[PDB]
Amino acid sequence: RKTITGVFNSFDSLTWTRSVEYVYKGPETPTWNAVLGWSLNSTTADPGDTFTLILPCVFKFITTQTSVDLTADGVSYATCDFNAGEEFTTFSSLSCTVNSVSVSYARVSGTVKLPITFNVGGTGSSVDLADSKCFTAGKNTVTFMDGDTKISTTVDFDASPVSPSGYITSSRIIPSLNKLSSLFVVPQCENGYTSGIMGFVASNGATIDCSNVNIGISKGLNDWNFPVSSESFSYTKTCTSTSITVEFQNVPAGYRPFVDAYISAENIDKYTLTYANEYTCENGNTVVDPFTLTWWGYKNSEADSDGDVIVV
Amino acid sequence: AKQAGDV
Repeated sequence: RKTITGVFNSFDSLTWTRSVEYVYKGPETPTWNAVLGWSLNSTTADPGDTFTLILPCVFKFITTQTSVDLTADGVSYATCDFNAGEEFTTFSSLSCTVNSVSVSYARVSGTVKLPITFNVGGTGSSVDLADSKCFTAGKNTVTFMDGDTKISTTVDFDASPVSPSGYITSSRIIPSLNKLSSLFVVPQCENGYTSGIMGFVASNGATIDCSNVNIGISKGLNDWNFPVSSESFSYTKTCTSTSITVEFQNVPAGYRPFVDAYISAENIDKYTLTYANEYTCENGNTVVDPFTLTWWGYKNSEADSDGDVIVV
Repeated sequence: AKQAGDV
């Protein structure tokens, strides 16, 4: 019947372990494991009571589980459903319910390990542009919220090692949609662009979702080479289920044109894109520099928990 | 021509 708060009472550790090939270590890279302390007291929580944990700047959980239980010695005290932020919200959450149990307990406390990745940008969507300012390279405090209470720990987030001068690409699985977002940022022209053509063509096995496309110019890029703004400029979009192409005219100095689209793949863990990549800098000659990338999925992990019950 | 990973 009631909402309780403060069930998640500590943020114990935040540790990265590689779950994908190729990608540098950074906030978005699968997988970060957050270990949190949790406690339930039967004097202050009844079966059916609900509680929620908010995870700011978290894109998704790196698990196919729909829920995780808060357990101690193989008894389930509560069930928490995963609610990924993805492109809907800037934060993720757990919506939890206290479970009925077959024998009484006085109180129980333990820890829970949650596989997550953080959102620090990746498209021109409102969510990603907001989250592009979530963290900076180096030392950051990561804070989650349970009601009005805050639980935090420190972490070192590495910047992308890829030079911001060249083109930037990124592919991100959006699990609840069985789709990816795929980004292309044009190489830098320091004093602006006269024109260019940006986009990609999908090989058999994947298609472009023309209903979820963002085109913009960003005022620089962040520590992970992602757009931080999306302003308008003169362009023509040509989008088909096989290809997206954007031809554009002048872009000012300090801005970076980019395009992103959703991709539906028959095999979400493998698709190929051939990128157009044409640009003409102001006071420069036209560069034509197509390339191809085959994008490989990451491995999922499971959330789990442990704890100790006091009986009385 | 090159391999890359998803996030």
